[PDB]
Amino acid sequence: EIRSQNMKKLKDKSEEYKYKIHAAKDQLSSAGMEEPLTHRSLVSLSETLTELKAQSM
Amino acid sequence: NAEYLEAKSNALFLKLRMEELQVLTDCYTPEKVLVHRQIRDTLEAGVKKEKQELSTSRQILSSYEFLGPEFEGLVQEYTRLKDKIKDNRWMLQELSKSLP
Amino acid sequence: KEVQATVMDWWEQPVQLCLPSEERGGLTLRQWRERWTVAVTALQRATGSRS
Amino acid sequence: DLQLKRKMLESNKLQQIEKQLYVYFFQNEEQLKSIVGKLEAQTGGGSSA
Repeated sequence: EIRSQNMKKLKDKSEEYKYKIHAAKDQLSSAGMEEPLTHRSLVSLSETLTELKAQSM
Repeated sequence: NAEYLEAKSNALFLKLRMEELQVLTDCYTPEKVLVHRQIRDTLEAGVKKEKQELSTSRQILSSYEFLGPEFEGLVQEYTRLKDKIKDNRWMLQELSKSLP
Repeated sequence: KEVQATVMDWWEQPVQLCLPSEERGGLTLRQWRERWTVAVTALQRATGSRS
Repeated sequence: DLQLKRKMLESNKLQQIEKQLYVYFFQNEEQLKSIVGKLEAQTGGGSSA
């Protein structure tokens, strides 16, 4: 009976989260953010250039 | 009990996803995205120039490697002898400066 | 674990060390950061403001 | 972990600017000199030529 009550609260919170996730995905797309422009992607690209200079020397 | 545990698992996953997307919006502002683009373009131009130089050098080295191990032995000997001459000349120059 | 990695990237911003030979105003970014760190440290020493 | 790091960026304005320094480096050199110069002048150092 306690769990059934708690389950109702959880369903309401889940609906709230789904709404904030859409709003955030829309803000990232408007800023022109693509995958290759990420820190991780760009670091990865710099690490590839150093490796290539070492091979050329 | 089975329904309750399912609802709890789904709610935790959605919280985690929301917080991830909020952090990404804070990290990649339009100004920063523009800079990240400039850095990419410079890095990409470097990767392209170095890939071309590596390819040309590898092509020339392949022509000498074709003259066999015996030639490599000769080259090693020549190189050793040039290095000793260079060392002896260097030693003679250093003894003249000391005549007080 | 993936979300933790994203949080880490946001905090460290690793993309700032990717072009070391680039000079602007006769100095590299690192040099500029260093200048900044020395200046911030001098300001913090003057302004008794013990960090 | 997220709550602690956000709080850290809201309290320390100098750290926020530090994190923006590389942006100034690639977009506006004059601004970079200005921002770093303002912080150095405030620190009185009598340079001898």
